[PDB]
Amino acid sequence: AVVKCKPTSPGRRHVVKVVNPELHKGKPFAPLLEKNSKSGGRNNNGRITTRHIGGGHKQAYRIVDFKRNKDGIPAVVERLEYDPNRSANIALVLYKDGERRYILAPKGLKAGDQIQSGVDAAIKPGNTLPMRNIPVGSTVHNVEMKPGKGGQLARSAGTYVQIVARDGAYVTLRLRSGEMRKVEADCRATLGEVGNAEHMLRVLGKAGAARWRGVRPTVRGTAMNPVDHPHGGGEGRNFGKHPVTPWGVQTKGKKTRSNKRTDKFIVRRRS
Amino acid sequence: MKRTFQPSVLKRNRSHGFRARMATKNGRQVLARRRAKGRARLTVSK
Amino acid sequence: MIREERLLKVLRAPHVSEKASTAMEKSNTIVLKVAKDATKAEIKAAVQKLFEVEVEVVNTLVVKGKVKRHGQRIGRRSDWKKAYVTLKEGQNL
RNA sequence: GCUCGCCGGAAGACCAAGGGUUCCUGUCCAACGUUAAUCGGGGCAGGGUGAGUCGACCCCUAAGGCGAGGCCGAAAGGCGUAGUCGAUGGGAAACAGGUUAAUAUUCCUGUACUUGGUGUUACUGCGAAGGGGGGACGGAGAAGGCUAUGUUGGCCGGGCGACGGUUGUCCCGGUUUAAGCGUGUAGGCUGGUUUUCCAGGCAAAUCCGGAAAAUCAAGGCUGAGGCGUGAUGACGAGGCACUACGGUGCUGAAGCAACAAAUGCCCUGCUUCCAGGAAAAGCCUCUAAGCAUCAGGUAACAUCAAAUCGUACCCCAAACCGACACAGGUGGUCAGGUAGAGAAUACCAAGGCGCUUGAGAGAACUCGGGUGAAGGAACUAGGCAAAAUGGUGCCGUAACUUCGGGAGAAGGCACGCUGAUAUGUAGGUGAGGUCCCUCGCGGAUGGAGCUGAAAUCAGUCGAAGAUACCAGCUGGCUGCAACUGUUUAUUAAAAACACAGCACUGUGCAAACACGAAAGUGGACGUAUACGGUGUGACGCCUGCCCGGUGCCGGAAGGUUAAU
RNA sequence: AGGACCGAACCGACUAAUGUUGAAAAAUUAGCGGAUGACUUGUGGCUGGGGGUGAAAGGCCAAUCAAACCGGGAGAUAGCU
Ligand SMILES: [Mg+2]
Ligand SMILES: [Mg+2]
Ligand SMILES: [Mg+2]
Ligand SMILES: [Mg+2]
Ligand SMILES: [Mg+2]
Ligand SMILES: [Mg+2]
Ligand SMILES: [Mg+2]
Ligand SMILES: [Mg+2]
Ligand SMILES: [Mg+2]
Ligand SMILES: [Mg+2]
Ligand SMILES: [Mg+2]
Ligand SMILES: [Mg+2]
Ligand SMILES: [Mg+2]
Ligand SMILES: [Mg+2]
Ligand SMILES: [Mg+2]
Ligand SMILES: [Mg+2]
Ligand SMILES: [Mg+2]
Ligand SMILES: [Mg+2]
Ligand SMILES: [Mg+2]
Ligand SMILES: [Mg+2]
Ligand SMILES: [Mg+2]
Ligand SMILES: [Mg+2]
Ligand SMILES: [Mg+2]
Ligand SMILES: [Mg+2]
Ligand SMILES: [Mg+2]
Ligand SMILES: [Mg+2]
Ligand SMILES: [Mg+2]
Ligand SMILES: [Mg+2]
Ligand SMILES: [Mg+2]
Ligand SMILES: [Mg+2]
Ligand SMILES: [Mg+2]
Ligand SMILES: [Mg+2]
Ligand SMILES: [Mg+2]
Ligand SMILES: [Mg+2]
Ligand SMILES: [Mg+2]
Ligand SMILES: [Mg+2]
Ligand SMILES: [Mg+2]
Ligand SMILES: [Mg+2]
Ligand SMILES: [Mg+2]
Ligand SMILES: [Mg+2]
Ligand SMILES: [Mg+2]
Ligand SMILES: [Mg+2]
Ligand SMILES: [Mg+2]
Ligand SMILES: [Mg+2]
Ligand SMILES: [Mg+2]
Ligand SMILES: [Mg+2]
Ligand SMILES: [Mg+2]
Ligand SMILES: [Mg+2]
Ligand SMILES: [Mg+2]
Ligand SMILES: [Mg+2]
Ligand SMILES: [Mg+2]
Ligand SMILES: [Mg+2]
Ligand SMILES: [Mg+2]
Ligand SMILES: [Mg+2]
Repeated sequence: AVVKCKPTSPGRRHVVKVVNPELHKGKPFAPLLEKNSKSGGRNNNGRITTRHIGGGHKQAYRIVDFKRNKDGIPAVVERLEYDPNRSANIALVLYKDGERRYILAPKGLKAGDQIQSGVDAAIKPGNTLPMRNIPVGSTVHNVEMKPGKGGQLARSAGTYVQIVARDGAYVTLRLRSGEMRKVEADCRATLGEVGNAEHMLRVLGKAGAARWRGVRPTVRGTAMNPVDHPHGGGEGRNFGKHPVTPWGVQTKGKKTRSNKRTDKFIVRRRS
Repeated sequence: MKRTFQPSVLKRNRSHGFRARMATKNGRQVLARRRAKGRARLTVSK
Repeated sequence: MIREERLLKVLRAPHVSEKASTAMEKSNTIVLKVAKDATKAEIKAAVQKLFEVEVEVVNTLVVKGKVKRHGQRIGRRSDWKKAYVTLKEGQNL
């Protein structure tokens, strides 16, 4: 539920919270937890390689099952959980054999719902099948790009993919980007949309709220000296250049895709 | 006012001690030079 | 079992002081200068063999040598080890 | 030595870091010490640091480091797997009293505890490089229950007062005791037990997870404190006796209760929120290969062991970082009284100090302060500086507003002490007694005693009762930036930067992009509700015209045009 | 509840005076801002010089910064003093 905060202080006036009362209030399932310590956007040379990453809250990594390989064995949804590592919620599912796993929580999935994977699975949300066994027209998510590799497409809160055509070895997918893309029909997909579609409606409301998420400030190129950025310099606010990245590449329309290897599988670019 | 030298023996030995010098070829050259000069103390270790 | 050769090296001297004297009279404890690498086991073994007494317990400490000047020239005395050796009641040394 | 003054959330006490003998004693006063120095952190000599339990080492891991093979790279090297290191974190166990010139949870006294080795005896499925449990975790808030601790009373010892009074509802002091062991309470969590079965936990598993029965519903885990014991002990005001007059030796009363009470403990709890909150070992448990009436396990008892290194001293500082015995800097712990909301502030206690030149004098001028006739911003670039306001309760409070605010708007009234209400109230606490009682650290009742606001009425002193210290000046118009933040360490704190929000744009995942001859790594264990870049900068109303130039995107008839 | 309010510790540095061969190569005194957070602090770690890091001041990178420091090329060169 999307709830506007009352303006009892300047930092609250514009806050809009997304409050889901279904989410488990307790601690997560400890056998499926790992540490993921933070990078500060620094690589193994110790250099910043992505700017604007630092701090924020500590977060345990939940091992989420993107492969959905455990075919034939039904699973019941025990609870939905908050996952700090991603926009989607996750669902703790219990298999009949007593194995527990986390899956991306589809829209509509609730505690008590059954799910199953494999060719024989029913066409209902949460069920994972090879896309050759999914009816053309189906909305799916957590789609594999290579058979066996695990879901890579449509994992973010509220996302999904339509299977729009099948032709031999390949299905064609409409991605959220709008790209039409071919993928092997043996690639698995989970039925339905990723849940937590309200995710996008949150309004952080204050500087600090972005800092909690580990986002450090962006200094505009034009606020700098020439030595620091192509945009830097000027007495007063000047500009008088084509906008570029800090490394001098044009940043307003110039295309940067360069992958001849995967061009064959793009039917139509997002445009 | 806080001045630049804030001593820590652990940091001293890690940054400049004998074993740090021995760990790299450039560090070993430091030791070679200081032996050639005939320093009484090769490193901060002693 | 420590060898008799080793035992013959570990005790270096009795240590003479007011504190050592009070230790002997008050608490039946002899204070020795011992070899710097001597353990409590060796000091006990050595005192029992060489002085023919019964030792209750050994306490030890390392005394750090004093820095000194001998005509504007810095030197340093050696670290040495001191053993407070408590004898059993009745034993005399 | 007696007075005086200063600090007392420190200028006291204990540490870590850092230093390294500065510690104690004797001796010396050249140099050092901003003066003298008989003194010293100075010279010289001697002494002094005692551990199974404190800490390190050690076992365990974090960030990160190194890294057999490996992958990559003109060489040097880079990265990284298995590993192996790496605390600032996890992991066994000791307390009180006494003692030295100088150490003490280390010595001594008393009383404990931990882990491990051997052996003996009894009983017995043991076994890991593997599985599972546990260890194991956030912010905020709220209360209960406690204790540390304090206050008063009682008790004991002492006192009867340099000047009016002081045998009392009077004065001073003391009234302390640990770990451990026993007990299991306020509180917190959780249904329990047995049976059968099973696509999971790489194999196996009796363990964990799952399923289905049956039966029982109180069983377990956890837990401050209290009580008991420890303790017929220790300590103890003081007295008495020596003094080598600094101090030693001897003996020893009371040793209770009530009330208040933490920021400490119960509490790694509970409630709640979103930003969703280490790891690994010790520990517990399960089996595998293996071992078989053996090894090994469990228990009891005995015995042995628990090494090594640190331990002095300073430590908000004359001992560390600042060239100095330097108005500087430096993390943790301890937290008495009166007043007070308080760790503010004032005065004090314990304790510690008077800051290593003094003595006079009482000019100008400078510094730091106090007061000021009449006037009251006339000063000045500018009310700069100063003066002023300043508490609590109650009343009262405009435009405007995003409905929160604005607001402590503005402004007004009260305020001490005494008595009464009421020999101390409302409230809090709660003894005895009485009854019940799964008979206890229980329940009910009961109110003694203790503590104790706030108000009203009456009176009363002063110029003045928020009396000191402490402690908002207020209002009106307007530019800029929405806001809290950030910044030129050392002349700029701002209107600059950032910011939530907005938009454009790139990016289909071996993503774009970035670091990098490369391997790789970050982006991300993310996947278009995502990520990067750019500009704008809350919110409200909005965001027009121009695609020639220069970019970017797309096209392809023709011109021109490289290597070859 | 809160980048909420008043206010110590703690973090800072707006104004003034002093000081300027200082007590101090940036402080003191009186006032001042933040004070549950985009907070602050201890210990350890990582980023390296056309490089880092930068809520961006050309700021900071050991009292040094429009290219650190140390050594070397090196007795650079100096139509200048
Ligand atoms: Mg960014
Ligand atoms: Mg932005
Ligand atoms: Mg600028
Ligand atoms: Mg440029
Ligand atoms: Mg201009
Ligand atoms: Mg122009
Ligand atoms: Mg002993
Ligand atoms: Mg020792
Ligand atoms: Mg005083
Ligand atoms: Mg000396
Ligand atoms: Mg001394
Ligand atoms: Mg003289
Ligand atoms: Mg002199
Ligand atoms: Mg001396
Ligand atoms: Mg190699
Ligand atoms: Mg490596
Ligand atoms: Mg490692
Ligand atoms: Mg290790
Ligand atoms: Mg540690
Ligand atoms: Mg001492
Ligand atoms: Mg008490
Ligand atoms: Mg507090
Ligand atoms: Mg000490
Ligand atoms: Mg002085
Ligand atoms: Mg000083
Ligand atoms: Mg401090
Ligand atoms: Mg004070
Ligand atoms: Mg005068
Ligand atoms: Mg004057
Ligand atoms: Mg005045
Ligand atoms: Mg006047
Ligand atoms: Mg007047
Ligand atoms: Mg007037
Ligand atoms: Mg005027
Ligand atoms: Mg004038
Ligand atoms: Mg002023
Ligand atoms: Mg004033
Ligand atoms: Mg009254
Ligand atoms: Mg104007
Ligand atoms: Mg502003
Ligand atoms: Mg400045
Ligand atoms: Mg300034
Ligand atoms: Mg990738
Ligand atoms: Mg702007
Ligand atoms: Mg605030
Ligand atoms: Mg600053
Ligand atoms: Mg100040
Ligand atoms: Mg404020
Ligand atoms: Mg404040
Ligand atoms: Mg500039
Ligand atoms: Mg500098
Ligand atoms: Mg240059
Ligand atoms: Mg040359
Ligand atoms: Mg020259």
